[PDB]
Amino acid sequence: VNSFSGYLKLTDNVYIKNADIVEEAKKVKPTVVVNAANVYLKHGGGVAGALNKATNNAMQVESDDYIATNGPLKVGGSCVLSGHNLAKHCLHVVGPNVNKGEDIQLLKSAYENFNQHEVLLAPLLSAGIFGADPIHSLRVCVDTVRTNVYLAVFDKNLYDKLVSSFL
Ligand SMILES: O=C(Nc1ccc(C(=O)N[C@H]2c3cccc(O)c3C[C@H]2C(=O)O)cc1)NC1CC1
Repeated sequence: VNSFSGYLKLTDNVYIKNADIVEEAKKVKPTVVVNAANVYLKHGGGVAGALNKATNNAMQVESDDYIATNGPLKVGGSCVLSGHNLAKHCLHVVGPNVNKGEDIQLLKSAYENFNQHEVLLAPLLSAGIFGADPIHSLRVCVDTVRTNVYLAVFDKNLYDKLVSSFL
C-alpha cells in the first residue's frame, strides 16, 4: 500500500491520473520521480522545465555538474540524481524527441529504465513537446514496465483521450 490517490487502474502495475507531476511529487514525496530529460540534462521546458523550476534551479545546478563529470546521456538512457524537494531521487530518462527527428524505436529502451525501481511517479514519455504519438507511448509503457508506475498527465484533453483509447 502507498499514498498515490485517485489514479485510474490501467493494468496490474500501471495507474494514470490527470495531474501536475510537480504537485503529485510535492504531496507524495515518492522514492523516485521520473524526469523527461534530454541528453544534456538541460531542463528548459515541459516536465523537465517544470520540475527544475519547482527545485528553484537546484536540479539544473546538480545536472550541470553531472554532465561536466560524465558527459551526455544516450537517447534511451538514464541517470539517478537527487529528487531535491520533490522526491528522494529523480530518474532522468531520455525518451526520443520526434521534433529532433529521433528514433521512436528507442522509446522501449527508455521505459526499460523504469524496471530498476520498484515504484515510480512518472510522466508519459515522449509526449507533449517531444512530439511522439501518446497512444503508442502508453502502449509501450504498459508492455515494457513491470514495476509499479503512477503516470501523471498534465494535459486534461490528452488524459481523456488516453483513457478512452486504451486497450
Ligand atoms: O508547470 C507545471 N507542470 C508541468 C507539468 C507537465 C508539463 C508538460 O509539458 N507535460 C507534457 C510533456 C512535455 C514533455 C515531455 C513529456 O513526457 C510530457 C508529458 C506531457 C503531459 O503530461 O501532458 C508542463 C508543466 N507546474 C507548475 C506548478 C504549476
